[PDB]
Amino acid sequence: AISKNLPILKNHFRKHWQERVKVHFDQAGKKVSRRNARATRAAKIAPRPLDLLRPVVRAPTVKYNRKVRAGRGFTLAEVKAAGLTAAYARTIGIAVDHRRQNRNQEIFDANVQRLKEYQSKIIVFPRNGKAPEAEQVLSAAATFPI
Amino acid sequence: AKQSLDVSSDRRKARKAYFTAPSSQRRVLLSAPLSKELRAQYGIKALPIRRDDEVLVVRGSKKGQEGKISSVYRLKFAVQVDKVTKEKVNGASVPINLHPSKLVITKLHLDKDRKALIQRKGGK
Amino acid sequence: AAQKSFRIKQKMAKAKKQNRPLPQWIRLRTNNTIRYNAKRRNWRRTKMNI
Amino acid sequence: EKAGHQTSAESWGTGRAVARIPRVGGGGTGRSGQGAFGNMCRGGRMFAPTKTWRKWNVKVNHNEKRYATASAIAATAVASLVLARGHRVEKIPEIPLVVSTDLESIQKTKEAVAALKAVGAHSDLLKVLKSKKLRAGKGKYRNRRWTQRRGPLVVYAEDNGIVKALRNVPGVETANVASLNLLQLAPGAHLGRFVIWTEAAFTKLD
Amino acid sequence: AGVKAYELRTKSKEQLASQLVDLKKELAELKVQKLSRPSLPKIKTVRKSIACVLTVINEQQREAVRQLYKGKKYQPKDLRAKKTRALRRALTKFEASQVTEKQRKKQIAFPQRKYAIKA
RNA sequence: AAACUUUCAACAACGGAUCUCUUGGUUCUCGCAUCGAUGAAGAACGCAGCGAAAUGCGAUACGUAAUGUGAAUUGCAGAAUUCCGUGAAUCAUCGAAUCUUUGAACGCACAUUGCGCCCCUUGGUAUUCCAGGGGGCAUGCCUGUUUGAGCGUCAUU
RNA sequence: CUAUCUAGCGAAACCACAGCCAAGGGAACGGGCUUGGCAGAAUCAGCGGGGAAAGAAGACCCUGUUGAGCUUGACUCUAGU
RNA sequence: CGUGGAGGUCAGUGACGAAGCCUAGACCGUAAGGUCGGGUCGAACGGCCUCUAGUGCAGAUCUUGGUGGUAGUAGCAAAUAUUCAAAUGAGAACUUUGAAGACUGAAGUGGGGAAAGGUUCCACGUCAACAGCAGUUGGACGUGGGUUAGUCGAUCCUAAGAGAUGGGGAAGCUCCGUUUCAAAGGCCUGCAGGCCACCAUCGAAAGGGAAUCCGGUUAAGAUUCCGGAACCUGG
RNA sequence: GUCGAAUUUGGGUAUAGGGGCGAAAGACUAAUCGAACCAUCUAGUAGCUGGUUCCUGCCGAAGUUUCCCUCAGGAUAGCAG
RNA sequence: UUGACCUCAAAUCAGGUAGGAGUACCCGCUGAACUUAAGCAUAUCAAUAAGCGGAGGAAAAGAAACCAACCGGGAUUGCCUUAGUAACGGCGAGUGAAGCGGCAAAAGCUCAAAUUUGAAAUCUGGUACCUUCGGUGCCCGAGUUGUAAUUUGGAGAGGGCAACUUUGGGGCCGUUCCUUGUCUAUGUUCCUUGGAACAGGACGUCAUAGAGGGUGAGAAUCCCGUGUGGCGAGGAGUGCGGUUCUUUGUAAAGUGCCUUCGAAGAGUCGAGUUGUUUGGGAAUGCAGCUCUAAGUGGGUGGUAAAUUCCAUCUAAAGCUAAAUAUUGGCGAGAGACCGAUAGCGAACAAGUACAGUGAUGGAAAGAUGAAAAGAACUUUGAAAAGAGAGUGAAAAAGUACGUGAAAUUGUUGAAAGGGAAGGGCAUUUGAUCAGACA
Repeated sequence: AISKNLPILKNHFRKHWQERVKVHFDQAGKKVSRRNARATRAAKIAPRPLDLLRPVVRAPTVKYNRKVRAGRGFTLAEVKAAGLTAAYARTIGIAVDHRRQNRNQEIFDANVQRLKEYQSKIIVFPRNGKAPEAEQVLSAAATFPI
Repeated sequence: AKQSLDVSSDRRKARKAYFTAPSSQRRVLLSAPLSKELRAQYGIKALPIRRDDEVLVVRGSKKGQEGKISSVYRLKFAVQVDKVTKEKVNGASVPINLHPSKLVITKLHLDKDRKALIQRKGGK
Repeated sequence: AAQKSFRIKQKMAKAKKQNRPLPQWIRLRTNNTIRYNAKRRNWRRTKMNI
Repeated sequence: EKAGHQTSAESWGTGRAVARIPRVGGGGTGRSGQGAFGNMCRGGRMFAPTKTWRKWNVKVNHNEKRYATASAIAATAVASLVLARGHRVEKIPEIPLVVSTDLESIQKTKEAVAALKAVGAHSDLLKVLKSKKLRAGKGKYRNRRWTQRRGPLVVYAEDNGIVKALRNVPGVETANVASLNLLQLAPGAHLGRFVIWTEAAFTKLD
Repeated sequence: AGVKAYELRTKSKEQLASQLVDLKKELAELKVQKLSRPSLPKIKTVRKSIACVLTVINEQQREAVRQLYKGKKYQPKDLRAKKTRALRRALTKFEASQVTEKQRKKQIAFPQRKYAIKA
């Protein structure tokens, strides 16, 4: 009904909503699950650091044409510019895209710099068994900041 | 104060388990402590109870009395002892039922398995 | 009904055995709660529907 | 969600000389003809049945939360408010109480307890060891049988065995300076706990 | 007590059949005695002895058949593993690991490498 | 004045409120993924020494075997051929078997305890009849095997 | 044969509390209220004036922005043809 | 003010008696209500500062349960009718036996069965409950016993009719049809011979239908048992 | 009233709910029929009827306007806190 | 005549498989109304409930015929926000998304279209043997109306030149994870009460154990257990480690530059119309019918049509874990919940008893005591029973049993009473009662 001077509402509760209501009491339990998942994945991982490299990006439309963002993949162009190939890169902790054609020279340069840095910065075990045998990190979200 | 998540301090589950439990586990729940002498001997304090052991009492109206197990009754969580009998008005002798935790052992109806268990538990 | 299915008669023997009182040795069992049968049947009062 | 609703009861109407709540149909059973769906009926549906989407948890401004902790901490240094709850702080060498950081390295409850009696928390630890009482409500069959008082709070910076040495002594709580739970600092919303600081913690507060 | 299968498993089919026949005879006589007298629970033991005997006999035939179909393609359906229906169908380890040759080459050329990020 | 009516207390009755209890319910979070023609779920019937049910099992019938524990069960009797044993218990565990008649249900039927057919074997003189035992007989689809039809169709006698 | 009295058995409807009347006034017909008449335990069989007696949230009537059945050159559609 | 429950606190009360209940005994409070004393009872409970709510009943022809006046009342009155004596037993209007009278009067209150019922049928014991009184009796209670088939029926045949199959429609559970646009088999003599074919199946304890009667027997069964005499089918 | 035919009846069989049957009454369709029974949607909605639980204190109304398929109801103003 | 082929059949042929159940969640299909609109038909409820099909442990979706128009991003799914917005609508009630951005979780890829043509190199089955989730040989068979190798558009193939780079399958033990089992402290000392001490007091002891439970009443120290550690059993397995053998191999991959090129899914796309659905508006998607394409092309670019540019993808074939869902099933752990007229309908022989032809409906019902020690024996009576006696802490606990309320009823006691009772003020009378001092 209508009553005294009040702003007008639009509350969409005419539709058997009570049957379909999700609450998050598992807000904590799922956090536990996720921490446990990450830790366990890492534990089995053979120290590959739980996230693959992702590239620096020019952040679409106007509201965010300013920002710079972590995208998906590194443009085969920039890969072979660094001096390697997509397939070997994927075996390495790297993430590669075929879309996102490079059109901006500085971003080309930046990503190739990232890749060269990372290549110089990591240590790969032989195809055989014996190695320096470990030390784990779980970043690559952070050690190559954006 | 528990730390193991797999355990529960639920009153209901506890009492439930204790009542529904089988003869196997009741064998342990009817465990009893030992005399000072036997404790000095074997470096151990308590055991599951069995038949034909000797025993003395430390509590209850029948405190101080002694005897041997006539029969275990895991279906009532109790014990039955010679030399321990109520005389009804009809004069019938009837055994009294006892919780072993309120007793003390003086002898052991010993067995291969019993001795093996004894050496098994040590007494850390 | 004097010309009756054997299935029927099977059920007759079943009900005949199911209509009785308790054996009394049960009432002396440890931790009993069963003083009398609660499922008895008498043809005068209530029926089987076969 | 289905309670009081498992029935198929529909009203007999009026003209049968009875109230027009919905009645159970059928026959041959005591429930036949009995009142149904309703808060006032037996076997019915309570008024405004309890829902899970009640608001259970409350968002509080973080600054306000920190404010309260700061007030509690400041109240820790007031012997009147600690006495006022019945913390046993009558003798007290001096307040706020600060102890060497070597206490963080204790592994045994016995050694720690002996230290505690020497500093003079014996009477408070007896306040707990004598306050164990049964609970008066229905909590006893909801896994809350025993009630007792709340004892002192030991504040450490680094744990090197003390928390496990103290997890079994009744009434005593432990905390790290970083965390400092208000629930421990102001139990029952009554201000001034008997807090025992360590030297490292007392330094780290700044 | 009565009889024991570990004593019986050393015997043959014929001795076992005779044993079983004797047990059934005795059981019949015990049924006669059961109405002559109010109660007779010695009959339980011979009842369970029959069960044990039949179990052993069944075992002998079954294991004979098993060693007969030892390492044959089609075993009998009552002798295959029961695991569950959906599994008795589902793929084998072989079929699951079957892989095309292109994918084999890519896996061998570029498998996932062990790497670490410090220096 | 009794009786009778009415009120109040005690005591006793009808009744099962209250209080205390609780091997239950409810709600939340976690963890897992496993029905079935290799015959499920469900049903009916029957099974114990002494049981009606519940529970459990299926003619091996409150269960069999193997494993672990290691001397019970229990209302009564019976056991104990033991109790330093390959060995008690309604124990636990469970990987090997039994698994009535049914049921998707599969020889055909099904208000029927109804009527048939094939193989092997056994009794009666029996290839032919009767009976007993044992094993088998659904449909659709696929892969293939064999036999096959079609002036559909090829080559040659 | 009942009712009636007895042996034994043994319900029900209904029940604000209850049960003598007049007049007044009153929701304009009171068992109660005001003023008067009166007023003695416990009662039995019948009795059918009153208890605006009980039976039934009125079936007539009006309403409801409640319905249903039926009809129809009402509004709107429709299987069909 | 008060109820349930939670945090805190009275190093709170308590089996030398907790809460709970009764108390024309008392006290405080305007009051909501609180306290105390006595009796009963037997295991947990309270005061204070806060929190929280499925939170305080006279009603709703409210719900569940229970008890009352009505009332030892209404009333137990159709079907012609009972009576005497014995035995029994604690006890007999009603049980049994016996004797009298009386009925139904074969279109029966008889005897037999189908449907349906399910052990009620029968024996012994037995009356707490039911038999609207009674109760020594019982279609009750308790425990047991008892239902015998080549010839009776079912089983078979088909009727009205239902209902698979091939097929067709249907998104689909399924619907239609049962001389169906089907490549629908079995009869004799491993095979050569040879002839035929709308070929599901279910559907009647009254229809059609192979054949049995006697006499005897039980507490309760019989064309089923016994004795005897026959018949039919198949081989 | 009828009592030898349009009779009566058992058993089997067919017809199912906006459907069935109907020597036609809107009759019958399991004590249910101007639309069966069971469950569900469904706690359907209801401007209408009834009910709505402890104290004390302080304050203290309206039944009028205007518009409404509006006249047993709402909004708005007014009275009140 | 003989032998093939194509097609279609049969067989209790050899071997296989589908059915049904369950169904909380999932993919679909079909598909309402009450209701709301203060009426009502559109609209809403609702693309819901009911009905039907079919799966899994997660499903489904997913590697762009995308979002966009920025300096552009870059599979999908979910959270936050976008937003109660743009939009829809008797523009009334109402409904109502998507991009961007942040986070979670992460993973890519295969078929077709190509001459193996100096050699079907492919595959099922049968059969002997074997180191058997499989393998060698042989045979039969399928198959060119096309199985293998290559390539999947991010490209890529063919040739030419030029070098460079790298590989594998085993056993072995250990480790990991499950199934699990086992060992892992502390008084039952004295006194009080009590039937029992698990209460009180004193005296102690352990504590990475004071959580919980049982035990004749509130038990850290009586028992289980708790906690912390240890020792094993059986299994899965390849994650990890370590060993130890072969040697793939004259075979596979990758890498450069020149050159020729470079196949790319049709009764589909698209359009019209009809119906429905959508926020989707000259038409969001879907389906029916009618029309029906092209290869510097096609789809889209949220106002229809014509014209010219631009931009972004590349359909009509396909696979893919995790994040996410889950009143079901199984195993756990918890609660400011209910506490026997409550809480699941069911704390118990409850979906039971019982009703109904049937579908369906659907109950009520907990508590002796520490232990039956469940009342021996006597007496009256036919007996039930009573009275005794007797156990028990209590029989005011005697199987109708914890406590045991009220209505209601009996006895006793007190009191009143002329057609009601009850109540306020006041007081007598009666019965009873507290309270003051040394």
